[PDB]
Amino acid sequence: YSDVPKFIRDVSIKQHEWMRESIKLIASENITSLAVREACATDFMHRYAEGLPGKRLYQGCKYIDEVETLCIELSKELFKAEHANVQPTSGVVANLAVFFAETKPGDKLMALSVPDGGHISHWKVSAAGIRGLKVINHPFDPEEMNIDADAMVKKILEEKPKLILFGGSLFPFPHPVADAYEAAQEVGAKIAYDGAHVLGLIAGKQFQDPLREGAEYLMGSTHKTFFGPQGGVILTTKENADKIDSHVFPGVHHLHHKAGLAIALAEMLEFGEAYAKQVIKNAKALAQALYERGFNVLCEHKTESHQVIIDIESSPDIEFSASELAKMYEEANIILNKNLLPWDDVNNSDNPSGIRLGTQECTRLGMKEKEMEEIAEFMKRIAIDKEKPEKVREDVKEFAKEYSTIHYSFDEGDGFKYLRFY
Amino acid sequence: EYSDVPKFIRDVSIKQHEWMRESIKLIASENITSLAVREACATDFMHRYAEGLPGKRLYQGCKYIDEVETLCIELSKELFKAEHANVQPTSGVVANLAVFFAETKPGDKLMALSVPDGGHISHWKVAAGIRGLKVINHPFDPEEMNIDADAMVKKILKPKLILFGGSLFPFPHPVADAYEAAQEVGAKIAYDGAHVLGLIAGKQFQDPLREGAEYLMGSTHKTFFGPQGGVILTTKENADKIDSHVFPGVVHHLHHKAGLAIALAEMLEFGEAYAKQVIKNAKALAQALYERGFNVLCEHKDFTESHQVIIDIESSPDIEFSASELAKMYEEANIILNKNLLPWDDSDNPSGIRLGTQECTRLGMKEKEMEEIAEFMKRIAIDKEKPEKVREDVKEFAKEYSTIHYSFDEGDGFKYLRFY
Ligand SMILES: *Cc1c(COP(=O)(O)O)cnc(C)c1O
Ligand SMILES: *Cc1c(COP(=O)(O)O)cnc(C)c1O
Repeated sequence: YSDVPKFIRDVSIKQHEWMRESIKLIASENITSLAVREACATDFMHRYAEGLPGKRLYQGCKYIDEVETLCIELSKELFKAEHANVQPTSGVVANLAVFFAETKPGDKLMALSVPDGGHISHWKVSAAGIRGLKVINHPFDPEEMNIDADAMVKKILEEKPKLILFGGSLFPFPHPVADAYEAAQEVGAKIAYDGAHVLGLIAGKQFQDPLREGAEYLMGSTHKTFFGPQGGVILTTKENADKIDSHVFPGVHHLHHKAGLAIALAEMLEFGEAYAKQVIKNAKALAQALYERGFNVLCEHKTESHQVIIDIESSPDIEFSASELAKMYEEANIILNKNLLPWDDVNNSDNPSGIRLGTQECTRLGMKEKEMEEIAEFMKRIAIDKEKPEKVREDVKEFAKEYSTIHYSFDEGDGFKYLRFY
Repeated sequence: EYSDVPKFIRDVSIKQHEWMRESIKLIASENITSLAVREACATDFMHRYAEGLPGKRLYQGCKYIDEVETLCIELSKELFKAEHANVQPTSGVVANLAVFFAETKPGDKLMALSVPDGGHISHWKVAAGIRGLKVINHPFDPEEMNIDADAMVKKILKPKLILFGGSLFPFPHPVADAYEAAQEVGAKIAYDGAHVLGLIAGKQFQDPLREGAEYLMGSTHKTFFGPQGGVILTTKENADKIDSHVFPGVVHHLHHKAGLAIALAEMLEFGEAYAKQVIKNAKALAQALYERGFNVLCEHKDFTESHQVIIDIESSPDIEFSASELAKMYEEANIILNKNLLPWDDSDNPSGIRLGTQECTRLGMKEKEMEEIAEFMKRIAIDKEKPEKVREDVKEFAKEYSTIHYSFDEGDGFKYLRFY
């Protein structure tokens, strides 16, 4: 009882230094700056917003109104939505909320299959599996990795869906939210876009542009590809002002998270274009250099995103499985995932066909083309060649430790720094 | 100008504490977090993801985490003495929702405490209107505030579920009365312990899981000093049931739960010492309250068995106002209170109010300090002393001792830490 909190402290600092020494390439992982990380630990855990500023029923919320209004207006500026609500406590809550507002049973929810680039929300035992029920797979073709809009518009056409979503876990190139609009608007099927995975790239005016391309809704997690802490955010048309704001609370919040959200949101406001551009630029040539070192990286005719896709099974000179690489990588101080590919036979697996990576956190750490071209080395060494994994850890742990800094922010601190409250 | 924003809220943050450490905070849905708990919130865990239990991730790099999740789980076992627990839920409404999704179908009857009946939202629709629907209300007794047990059992006789707990929660709900009545109609029982459970961790209020509850869900905000999130304590039969029921269900916040590890850790040790004195001081609050001549709910029953004192602000000796009116009056008197709509409320503006002693209690203040709080409220409610000059006599109190007890290391609970 007594000594365990300092033991959690132990695995905490161990965590910190591990993350400093290791480089982290993960699709869903982004780093928080010091302003927002400090701000998340403040007393804003104390109170609650209980709905919107000016609508409270609880007292002492006065400052919370200011910060919430500030980030609402900030995102209203950034993503250029005519409405925004920052209340969702996570991305999945944002999903559940925009569903609960924009859908009921009455069938189709159109989204990617899980190995096909889906994420676990829309399908059952999750968001809209809890709400919408009624799910259908998106016409994803594995060769050029993206949705084929023809079959999509067809399914939307004769088979008459009431709602359609875009975005996902596997997201190499912008999904056709533009071409789907005709049939979607025809049947009375709304268009929503989960921005989470790409949420930063769109703020930096790269990749896709959902709202100008006809999307009525855009929502997602602020902790991935965007500098914010853990939580969700919703952005939409201004006729939904009284709708989605109602369907959150009782759809839900965590106020410290919203504050850090605001700070990181302004970091994204000022430094976002440079950041995002640098991110995709940190992606593409990483994929190329990785394709030089003998891997098989998919979309060889292209990625416009921050995430990269590798198929290990078909990749020769390796002849390993995905997790087979993933583990040794994890103890090599280069950490990625275990991820399915649309080619995968069936899904019950500890060992898929390949791996999916991302450049975002390293970019916030400052890494550029040279450094990721040097990431290609550490990556390649274990698969082809296959010299000792833990041997190159003494090399790698002394590599990433050089950048402790948080870039594309207004301050340069130590991102892996641990601060003693006691 | 964006360059000036991180300076903005970190001012409003260092002012935030500054308000709350000086102000006396009576809001019952809120609590103070210890430095040990608060420290883990800033850690790199903010960036991570871990899948179910124990490790079983579809990602990697969780090597240290597969242990810490298990640490929170064990700390939720040997504490509540529960056969199983899952600390993964990212919110009280997330935990609650995962429970509603666990055993139910759309259309399945769910017996729960209604909002006008004096219970929290998410028990009734517009969450709880998401997957399963048709929620029915417990028989209530406006006179003596509680559930009505006889008519409860008679009413059960055919639901799918039974729900207890609420934001307005004066008295322990009759779990045992609805226990044997639940099983023969093929229903189950889920106790929502959000506003209580930390008290149950300190062995007070009631003992739901041993009173027959097959699910116990709770928020780590209310009556739990610690992070934001939910927690689900259930039978060992339901282990992988609820473990799987969420982690497709809601996708993990690791920094917070890393704080929850500490939270539980000190919850085992100091749980009783905190829990007893919570109510023992709260009854001093209520006793002074009535000894001043106030009109307060359950005048006979000592106005609560819980941390929440409920004053009817309609038909009160000095009002001729809204309840929310006096709420704001005390608000800028730097006494932080909360609206509570009473069962006789036909609504923002309530008949009642709800007062927690939690933030005052973890600070380690006792009965006569609660007498002081009472007197502070009498400064306004009675003698019509200006709330702003009274605020000076408010500032002397909570600012005097700002250090929280009942954890391990006593620092300033509101102490601000500059990062960069
Ligand atoms: C990545 C992602 C998440 C991640 O979990 P959070 O709830 O955001 O913490 C959730 N939902 C969607 C749609 C995502 O893409
Ligand atoms: C207090 C309470 C909650 C709180 O959950 P949040 O995560 O804070 O929104 C939920 N349900 C009930 C029944 C409660 O009493």
